[PDB]
Amino acid sequence: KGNYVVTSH
Amino acid sequence: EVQLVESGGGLVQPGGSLRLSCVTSGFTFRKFGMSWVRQAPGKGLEWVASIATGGHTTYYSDSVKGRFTISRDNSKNTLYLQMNSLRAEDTAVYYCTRGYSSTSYAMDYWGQGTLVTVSSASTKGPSVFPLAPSSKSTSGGTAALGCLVKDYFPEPVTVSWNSGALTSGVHTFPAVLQSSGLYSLSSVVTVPSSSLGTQTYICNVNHKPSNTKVDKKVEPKSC
Amino acid sequence: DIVLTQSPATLSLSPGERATLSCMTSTDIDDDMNWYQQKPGQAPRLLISEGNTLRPGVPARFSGSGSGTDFTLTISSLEPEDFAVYYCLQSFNVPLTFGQGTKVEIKRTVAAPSVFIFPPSDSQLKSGTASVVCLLNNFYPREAKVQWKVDNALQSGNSQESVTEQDSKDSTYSLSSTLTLSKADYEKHKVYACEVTHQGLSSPVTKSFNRGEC
Repeated sequence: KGNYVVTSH
Repeated sequence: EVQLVESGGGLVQPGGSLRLSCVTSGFTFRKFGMSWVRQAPGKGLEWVASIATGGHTTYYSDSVKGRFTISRDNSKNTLYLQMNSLRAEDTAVYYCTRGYSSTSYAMDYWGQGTLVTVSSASTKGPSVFPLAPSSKSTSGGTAALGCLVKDYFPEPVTVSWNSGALTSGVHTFPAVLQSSGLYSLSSVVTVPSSSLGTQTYICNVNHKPSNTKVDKKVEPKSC
Repeated sequence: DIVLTQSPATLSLSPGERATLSCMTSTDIDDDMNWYQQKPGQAPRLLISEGNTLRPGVPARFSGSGSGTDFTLTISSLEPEDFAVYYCLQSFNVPLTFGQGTKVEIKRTVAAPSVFIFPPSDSQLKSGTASVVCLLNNFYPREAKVQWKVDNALQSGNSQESVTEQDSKDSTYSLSSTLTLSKADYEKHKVYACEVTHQGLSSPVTKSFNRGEC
């Protein structure tokens, strides 16, 4: 589930 | 408003490399995730890679992992795809795309795409062969005739009939890629059988990559 | 990887009718389903994003429903511009995966093909190859089977088919099938035949020629 980043943090 | 413009595509040999670019306008590029998606000829959409706003975090499909590298330059509004060790099956239109939200790569905007063709074939013009109307064409009925445009590379070719004066009843088929790595296609037209002895039917074939321009008159075969 | 299964692959309908398109996933993806429309030569267009959210600018007749494993795109009443291919996309996890597409095409009355067979030209034979071409002209629906026969022996593996898009005027398809043989192999047989099976034909139609005839 939701294993990804779009906006770097 | 929002524009995504791809460049850098073209023809490459298996084993070769290309680098695609996509230059964007109409939004603050550094605030959006970006992706490449490709579409092989006649096939559906396939995600290739994605990159986060900062340009460090990246994601790849298993098909391209280790061969393709996605990167971005936020000061130039530019997204890149470095494509190494290319294979025939990487042939496709490649689209630059924008993730629609700060948390999703689901694409809202798409570029027009850039075509990448991976093949060991050399440029070659077609041979054009008549598909002659049958001598048994029905009296007062409808006949078919055409041209076989065989063994050319790369796409595309264009075919018209009678220099564009004949369009009704014409069917020009999608090319097929043969096992040789060359393409072939057929173009046909149906005409009144009663016209076969008096009207002229000429297919005008142009293959620009090879500077091949051929007009072939297609007529009843004499016996 | 999550598999998206779109059905039916082809949806045949008329302007004004309701279109229902299904997309099923191999695992629960909550509501992270997205739907695209694509026309020939054009880039896809996003219709519906995660949460069955209708995109600004997209007509109200489009709507998404469902979540979890079973998703639906509904077009309440088809406009002519809606005949196109539609793809679903999950954005729940990487790798991002698409369904294989549903083509919404124009339904019309049954139309049998006319059928024509063409021998290889002498000029092609001169060069060492023989292509035999069978044309199926202006038929509907799309399902059509071409079987090549050479002195009545059924062929396999040595032909390729291509098909046109639905004709803008009469909504029919046309198809070409090409049988490719060596010149040597072409010249050890007499009778070349194309047998066409289509539901508009009460029984299959065969067109044939004998090598060396007028």
